[PDB]
Amino acid sequence: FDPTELPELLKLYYRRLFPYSQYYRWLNYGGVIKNYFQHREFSFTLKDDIYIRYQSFNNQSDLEKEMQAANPYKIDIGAVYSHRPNQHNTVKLGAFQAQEKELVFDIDMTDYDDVRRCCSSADICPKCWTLMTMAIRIIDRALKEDFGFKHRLWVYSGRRGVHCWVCDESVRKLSSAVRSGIVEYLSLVKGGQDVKKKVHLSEKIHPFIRKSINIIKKYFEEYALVNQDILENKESWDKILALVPETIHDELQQSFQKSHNSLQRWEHLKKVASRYQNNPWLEWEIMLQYCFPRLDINVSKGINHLLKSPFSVHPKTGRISVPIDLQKVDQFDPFTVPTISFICRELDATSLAPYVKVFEHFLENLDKSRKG
Amino acid sequence: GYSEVNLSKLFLQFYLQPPSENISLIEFENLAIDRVKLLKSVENLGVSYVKGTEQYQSKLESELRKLKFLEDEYEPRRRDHISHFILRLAYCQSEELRRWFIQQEMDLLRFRFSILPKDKIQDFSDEEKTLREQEIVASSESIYKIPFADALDLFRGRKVYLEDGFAYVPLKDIVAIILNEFRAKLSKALALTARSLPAVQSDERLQPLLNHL
Ligand SMILES: [Zn+2]
Repeated sequence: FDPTELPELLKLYYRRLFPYSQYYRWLNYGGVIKNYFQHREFSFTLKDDIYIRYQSFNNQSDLEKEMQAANPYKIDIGAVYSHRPNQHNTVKLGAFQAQEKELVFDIDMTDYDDVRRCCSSADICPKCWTLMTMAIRIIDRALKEDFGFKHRLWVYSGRRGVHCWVCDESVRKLSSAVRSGIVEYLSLVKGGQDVKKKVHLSEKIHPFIRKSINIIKKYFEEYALVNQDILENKESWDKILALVPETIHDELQQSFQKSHNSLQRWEHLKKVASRYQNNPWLEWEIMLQYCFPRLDINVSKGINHLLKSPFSVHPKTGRISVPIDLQKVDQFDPFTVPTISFICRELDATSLAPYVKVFEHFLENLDKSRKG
Repeated sequence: GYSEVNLSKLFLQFYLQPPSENISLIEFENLAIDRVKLLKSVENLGVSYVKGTEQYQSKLESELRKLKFLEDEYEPRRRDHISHFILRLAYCQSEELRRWFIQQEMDLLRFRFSILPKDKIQDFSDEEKTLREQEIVASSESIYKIPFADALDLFRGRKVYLEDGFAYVPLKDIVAIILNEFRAKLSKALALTARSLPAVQSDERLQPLLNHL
């Protein structure tokens, strides 16, 4: 993909491909509340990295116009304010406050840089993507089961990870403190770099963890021990030894040297650990530290956060912020994601179709809940 | 009762609604002094012993009996209700006083609630009880279903079980909940009272209350 072809592709994309229809169905929420869509904030980034925010619109048509007119490189979605963002110059200080916003999550591979071997920095491969996969199953399960949230939309970021938008009625009204509390409820990976062991578990395991573990178990072997091979060598398995008591470093060091592959070595660890309990949950702390999701609280903490809009375009990859089927998550492939260059081709002859269907399926169940 | 005082114009329980009553300045002023000593007693016992001890349970029970706090326990109820709303005028003047007044009133409810029957607590199944037993023991008698949002401090530290948006909390932990939401409404009321005061502040009849804090 060539990012210089970008500004032309946008015009065509914004004019004949962007699903404004389904888009408006979302942000207006059946028009049950007035000025809901009209008070929504957006922000655009144009050429030469010129940034502007506090942008709002009257309706779907008003949106369709200014967008293809402006042709932005980045589009972020903000919160629902007390007034119109583009009228913020009339409102006096102290009355312009964010009042409602969907609950959101931003997951980034950059936060796993200390526990992946396949890629580095912003580079990614199919061997690591299972991290994002496991994270979704862990999170999506909790929100549905523990929090009873019924309307959950996950979206690929365009490159390094995935976003989630929760649009349940009761959710959009949640305070910042509650938002922060759930992050703590979901977060287990605590520490920066000074801390090598970022997970410590008590003797008694909270179910949310237990259920999350049982998910990781199903992915661990092929991801951690095969694709990543975290016990390939000493340089690699010492990092593990940093996560355990010193009293067993030597014992495991030998078994690792006597072993041939990571699977054998991981099996050894389990036996030594199990024997160590009889004489705690060292096995699970390690799986978690390597597979459990890391969360930047800031993105979900603030109600006034501008987050990249779905169906937006990544200025470098050209990839689309496409919806994802939770039912067919394991089969998802971020490399098979339609590029803007690819679907503009199809229009002048799209591959975007199957993903929009999923977004509508989301909208359909959203109406029924709003109704019944 | 020559001197009179309009509360309505001036304005175990959470002390939510003001008292609409006319009372004597002597009752008013004395009732303040009465509750002040009480709070100062709580502060001394809180330093002396530890809450839960029988001596603490025995001593505070005595001072409460001493300070007069069915219809048998009604006269103190009116005393406790009104006395509190007066002190709101005193200890709203500063964060230290607010915190002080709060902290003592906080420690107060604990005891008042410590000596409370389980039956009345609920007012202010058995198969589903045993069905979710394991899932709760591993997480963290009666258990109540709260919207998770109201149980922030609990689930944000994984000290309770969640399911379908609702927390399942014991009676041991539900104390700090009511204790804290109360702490908010009170500190909120104090903050409000701190706005209400500088119109009545100059009143001589209120001078001894605003000074001998
Ligand atoms: Zn990779």
